[PDB]
Amino acid sequence: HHHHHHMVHITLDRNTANSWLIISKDRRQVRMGDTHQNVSDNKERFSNYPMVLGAQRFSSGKMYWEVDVTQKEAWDLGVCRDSVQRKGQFSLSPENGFWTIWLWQDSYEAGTSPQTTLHIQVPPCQIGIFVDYEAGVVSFYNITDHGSLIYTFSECVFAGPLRPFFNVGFNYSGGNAAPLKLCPL
Ligand SMILES: COC1CN(S(=O)(=O)N2CCCC2)C1
Repeated sequence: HHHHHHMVHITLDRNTANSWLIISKDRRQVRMGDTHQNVSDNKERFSNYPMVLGAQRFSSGKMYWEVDVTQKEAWDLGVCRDSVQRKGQFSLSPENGFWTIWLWQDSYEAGTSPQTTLHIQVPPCQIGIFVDYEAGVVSFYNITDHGSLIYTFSECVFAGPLRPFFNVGFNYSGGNAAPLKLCPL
């Protein structure tokens, strides 16, 4: 692709994080902690899942960023409305305000309703995410495979400001402790 020039510097918003997440000092990395991380509760925190938002809000334009997923077994990545549900159980779908892909149990899927199988020959170590607000597009790229397209959501109905969205996944297996990292420009 040729979207690299729309690169934006994303940082994570501590206040939105599930209470078990550990965000690095530079706000560029997140991982699952062993326990509650000793923060107060608030209405912004995702309660049921190991999720966190970027601080940046987008309402126009073209935006691109990259995320490192090296050695993880499970994660969700994409964008979401600023007003997504934070508490209780919910599915990742455009109806609920999410435009995401994920890895789970050795397969990749797009967060449509129902979910869509992805065809990836080279397991990615870094994912590129492109948002065109005006066009209603969210696209995902395999940086490990020379930028090959993974998935395009088109005809998106954002219906609000967008925020970068992250889920580090649970670590029941002991194989999913590695962080998500925002990669440098
Ligand atoms: C980073 O590794 C730690 C192992 N655990 S956990 O994922 O099994 N789990 C999630 C909530 C209860 C314990 C996090």
